Amino acid sequence: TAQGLAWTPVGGTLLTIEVAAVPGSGKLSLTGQLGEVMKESAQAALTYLRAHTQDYGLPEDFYNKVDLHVHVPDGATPKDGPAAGITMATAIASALSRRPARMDIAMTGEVSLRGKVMPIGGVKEKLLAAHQAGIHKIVLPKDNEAQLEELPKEVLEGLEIKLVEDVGEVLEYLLLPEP
Amino acid sequence: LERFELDKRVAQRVKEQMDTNQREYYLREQMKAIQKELGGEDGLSDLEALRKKIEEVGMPEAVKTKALKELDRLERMQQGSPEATVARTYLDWLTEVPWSKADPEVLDINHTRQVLDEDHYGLKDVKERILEYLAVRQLTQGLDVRNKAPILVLVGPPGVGKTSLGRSIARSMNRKFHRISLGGVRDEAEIRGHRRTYIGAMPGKLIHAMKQVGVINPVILLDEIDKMSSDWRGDPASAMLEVLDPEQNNTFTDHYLDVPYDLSKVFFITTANTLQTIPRPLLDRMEVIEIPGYTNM
Amino acid sequence: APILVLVGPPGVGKTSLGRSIARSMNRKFHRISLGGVRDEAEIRGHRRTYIGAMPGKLIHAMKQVGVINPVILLDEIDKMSSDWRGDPASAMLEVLDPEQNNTFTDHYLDVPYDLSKVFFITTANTLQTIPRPLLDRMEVIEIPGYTNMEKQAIARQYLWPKQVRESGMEGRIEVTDAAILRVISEYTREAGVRGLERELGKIARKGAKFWLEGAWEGLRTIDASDIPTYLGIPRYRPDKAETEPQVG
Amino acid sequence: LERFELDKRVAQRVKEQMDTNQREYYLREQMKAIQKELGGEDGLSDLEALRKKIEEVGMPEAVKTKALKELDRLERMQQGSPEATVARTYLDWLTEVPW
Amino acid sequence: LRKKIEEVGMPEAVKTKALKELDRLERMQQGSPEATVARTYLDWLTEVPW
Amino acid sequence: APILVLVGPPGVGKTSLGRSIARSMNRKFHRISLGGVRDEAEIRGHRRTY
Amino acid sequence: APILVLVGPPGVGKTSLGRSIARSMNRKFHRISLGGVRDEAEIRGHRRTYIGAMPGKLIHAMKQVGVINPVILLDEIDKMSSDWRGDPASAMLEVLDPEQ
Ligand SMILES: Nc1ncnc2c1ncn2[C@@H]1O[C@H](COP(=O)(O)OP(=O)(O)O)[C@@H](O)[C@H]1O
Ligand SMILES: Nc1ncnc2c1ncn2[C@@H]1O[C@H](COP(=O)(O)OP(=O)(O)O)[C@@H](O)[C@H]1O
Repeated sequence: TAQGLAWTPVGGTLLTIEVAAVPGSGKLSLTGQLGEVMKESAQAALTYLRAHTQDYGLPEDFYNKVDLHVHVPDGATPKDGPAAGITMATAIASALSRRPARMDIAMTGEVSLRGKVMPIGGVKEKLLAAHQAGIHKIVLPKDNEAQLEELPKEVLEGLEIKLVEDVGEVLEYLLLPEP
Repeated sequence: LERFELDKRVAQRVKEQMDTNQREYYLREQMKAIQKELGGEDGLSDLEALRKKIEEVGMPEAVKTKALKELDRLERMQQGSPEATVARTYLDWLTEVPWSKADPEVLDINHTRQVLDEDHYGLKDVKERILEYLAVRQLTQGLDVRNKAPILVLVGPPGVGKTSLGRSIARSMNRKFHRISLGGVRDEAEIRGHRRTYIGAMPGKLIHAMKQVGVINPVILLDEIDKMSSDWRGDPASAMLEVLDPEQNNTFTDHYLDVPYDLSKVFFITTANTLQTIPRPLLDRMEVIEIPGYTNM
Repeated sequence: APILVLVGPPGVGKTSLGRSIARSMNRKFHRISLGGVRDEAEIRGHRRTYIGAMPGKLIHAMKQVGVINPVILLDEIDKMSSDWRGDPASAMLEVLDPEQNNTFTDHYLDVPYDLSKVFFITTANTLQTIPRPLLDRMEVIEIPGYTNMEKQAIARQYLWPKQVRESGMEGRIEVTDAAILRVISEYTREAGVRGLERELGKIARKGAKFWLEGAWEGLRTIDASDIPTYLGIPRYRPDKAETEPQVG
Repeated sequence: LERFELDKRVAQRVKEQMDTNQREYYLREQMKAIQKELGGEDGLSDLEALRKKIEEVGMPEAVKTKALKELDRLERMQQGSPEATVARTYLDWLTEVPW
Repeated sequence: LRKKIEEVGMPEAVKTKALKELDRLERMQQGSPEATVARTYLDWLTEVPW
Repeated sequence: APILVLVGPPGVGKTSLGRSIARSMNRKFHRISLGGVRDEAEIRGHRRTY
Repeated sequence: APILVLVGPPGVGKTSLGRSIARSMNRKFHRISLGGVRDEAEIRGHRRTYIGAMPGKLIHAMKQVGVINPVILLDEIDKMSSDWRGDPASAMLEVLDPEQ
C-alpha cells in the first residue's frame, strides 16, 4: 500500500487500495477506465517494468515477471493528471519491498527515471485532500519549498510537511520500518 | 356470466377513473378560484397604481411611449379582458425598475479590498482577481462599465457561503444583491421566456429579480450557471452571449424580450462550479477566479 | 475548385486568418465549429416535428451574417465524427463542391438555398481523420506554431496591445521586451497562442489593479523583473540550455 | 361567518373558472370545426400530389401495395407528429427511386 | 411575418412555401408545437439573407 | 458469374475506369464510399419504425 | 480421504464407472475435460480486462446443473503447465479442500 494520491476534479480524495502479494508474470491488469494520455502512459508503463526494475532498489526479475491482485477504488480513475498509472508501479514497489506503509503518513510527488521527485501540482489541492481526510504528515518534493507558503495560513496548522528529495527518500518517508 | 361480471368490474374501474379525473379537474379549478381571489387587486395595482409607478420610474420617453402605447390599447373594461395580463406581465418590471434610482458605483478598488477582507479572511485569491475585475470594471475599452470582456465566472466546490459572497461584494460595490433560479431549471422561462403571446413564456428570473428592485443597475446572480441547460432546444446561447455583449445587451432582446430592453448599466455575475457540464458558446466573456474553500478546521 | 484546409493545432490564428481574408474581401465573416458532431441530425436539420427541432449549423451561420455572400469558416471538420447511426460525411461532401450545393436544403427546411456564390474556407486540425472521399479536391496546409521571436511578435504587435486595451491599460502600463521574453521563454509552453492570452490577462489586470490603487507613476514598467509580481511563479525554465548535460 | 363568506366567494370564483374553461374550449372546437373546412384541406393537396407521383411512377405491384398501405397510415397528422413525417419520407423515397 | 416575407425577396416557390406555412400559422398561437414551432420556422425563413 | 472487383493503389485510376465504362456503355457513373461502415443498418436500411 | 482417481487405459473404463456410481447415488453426473484447460483464469474467473470477462468452467459446470450438491467428474488432472499467470492447479486445490 502506497499513498499514490490523485486529486479528483470533484471533491478531494486520497487514492489508495489494500494490496495483495501474488507475484509471477508481467500482467497486472485493471479496467480503470483510464484516459488516452493515461492509456499511452500505461503502454509506457509496460516497459517501465524494465525501467522500475533498475531505478529503485527493486530486484532485476521485475523486468517482466510480477502479478498481484490490485483493485483501485475509484473506477472513475481519470482525475485530470498522470497520477493514475504510476500508482500501480508504486504499489508494486511497496509490494516487492515486502514491508508496509507508515500510519497516517501519506506521500505525493512526481516520479522520474533518474531518481528525483519533481514537485506535484496543486499543493493547495493535495493538502486539502490530505488534511480534510485527516492525515497530518506530508511528503512533498523539495522544490515545493516556495509553494508551501503560497497556501493560506489555515490549511497547514495541523500539517507537518516532511520534504522529500528522492523517490528512495519517499520510500523511507512511506515504508513502515526505518529503511 | 364471468364475462358479464368482468364487464361490471371494468365498468367500476372506468367509473372510478372518470370520477378521479373529474375530481382533479375540480381541484385545479378551485386552485383557479383560490388564486383568482387576488386577481382584482392585481388589476388595481396594474391600473392607476401602475401609471403612478411609471411616473416615478420615469421610463425613457421611448419606453414610456411603449408603456403608454400598449396601455392606451389596454385602456378599456379591465374585467373580462386580458388587457390586464399584457398591462402587467410586460409593464410590471417596467414599473418596478425606476430610472431615477441606481446602485452607488464604488470606483475605489481599495474599498473592495477592505470589504472583501471580511468575507472570511479575504481568501487572498478571490479578492485579487475580483479587484482586477473592479479596477478594469472602471477602466475599460470605453473607460467605463462596459465589458467587451469576461465578468469573471467562478469555478470551485459549491460548499462556501456564496450568497454571503454576493452580499459582501454587493456591499463592496453598494450593489443590490439578488438571487434567481437559472441553473438546474431546464426551461426557457426563468432564463429567456418566449414572446408574449403565451403564458409559460415568462419574464426570465433575471427579469423577475430586475423587478425585485427599482435600481436600474442591480446584480442578478445567474444562480448555479454551471448546471445550465434547457429542455427547449434552440440555445439560450443567443440570450447569454447577447447579454454578455453590452453592444447586444443595451439591445438585449430574447425570445421573451420583444422590445430591446435598456439593460445597459445592469451588472451580472457568472457562477460555475463544475468543469464539464458546459454548453460551448459560453467559452467567451468568461474567466475564472480562484476561490479557496474550507478544511475540516 | 478545391477548398482550403488549414490543418494544425488550435490557437494558430486559423479563424482570425479568415477574419483577415474577409477584411481583404470586404465581406462579413463567421464560424461554426463542427467539433463533436455525431449525426446528420444537426448538420442537415432534424425533421421539424416539435418545439425542440432545429435546423442546421449552416442555417444558423447563414442567419447570423446578414449577407448572402459571407466567408464561412467550417471549423473543426476533422473532429467530425459518427459514433451513432448516420454518417454525415457525405452531407459535407454535398455542401462543399459548387454544382450540387446550388439548391441546398436541410431536413428541417424545404427551401433549396443557393450557396454557389458563398466563398468558403474549411478549417480542420488533422487530415488523417477526415473521411477520404472528403479529402479529395482540397488543399492541405499545415499551420505551425510560431518561433519564440514570432510569438513575441504576435504578443507585442498583435496580442498584448489587445490585452492592455480591453482592460483600460492604454498608455498607462508599459511592458518591455524582457517581460514578454519572460512570458514565452520563461512561462508559457503550448502549441497555439491560446493560454498566452490568459496568463497575459493575469499580468494585465493585476497591473490595472496596481494603477487604480494610485497612479504614483503614470508609466508602470512591467519588465522581466516584476513578472513574478504581477503573475505567479516561473513554472518552466527560461532556457532549455540550463537543465544538465545528461549522459545517454 | 367570514370563513363562510370566503368559501362562498371561492365557489363563485370556481364557477367563473369552469364557465371560462367551457367557453374557451368551445372556441377550440369552433376553430377546429372552421379549420378542417378549409385549413386542413390545403395541406392535403401536398399528399394528393405525392400520391399522384406514386401512382404515375410505373412500379411493380408489390411496390404499389406497400405504397398504398403506407399511404393510408399517412392519412393523419405528421406536422407535429414525428411518427408520420417518417411516413412522408418513406412515400417520397418510393416515388423518387426509379422502377 | 407576412410583411417581412413580402419585403425579404423570396423565390416565388419559396414565397408560396412561406405563404402556405403562414396558413399553417393563423390557426393557433399557444400551447403545443402546432404553429409555435411553425412560427420558429417562419422566423428562420425570414431572417436568412436573400 | 463474378462482379468485377477492382484492387490497387489509392491514387491509381479506378474511378476513371468506371466512368470510362459508364460513358462507353452509356451509363450514369456513380460512387458510394464504404469507409468505416460497421452497421448493417446504415447501408442496408435502418429500422423504419422510428 | 480419497476421491477415487481413475487411471489406466485411455478412453476406457473411467467415465463408465463414474457414471455408474452417479446412477447408484442418484446424483446428477457431469464431466469436464481439462486437457486444454491450462489457465487458472479458466478454473476460477478471468480477471476483468475487457468486456467479456468470464468465470471459471467449474461455475459453468454448476451453471449446467440446478443443484449445489451433485457428483461431478473431472478429467485430465495428471498434467500441469504454468503457461499463464500462476498455475491452474492451485485453484483446483482450492476447489478440493472444504474450507477453501
Ligand atoms: N492514369 C490516369 N488516367 C486518368 N486519370 C487519372 C489517372 N491517374 C489519376 N487520375 C485521376 O485521379 C482521380 C481519382 O480517381 P481514380 O484515379 O480513377 O481512382 P482513385 O480514386 O482510386 O484514385 C480521377 O479523377 C482521375 O482524373
Ligand atoms: N467393464 C466394462 N464393461 C462395459 N464397458 C466398458 C468396460 N470397461 C470399459 N468400458 C467402455 O469404456 C468406455 C469408458 O471410456 P471413456 O468414457 O471413453 O473414457 P475414459 O475411460 O477415459 O473416461 C465406455 O464407453 C465403456 O463402453
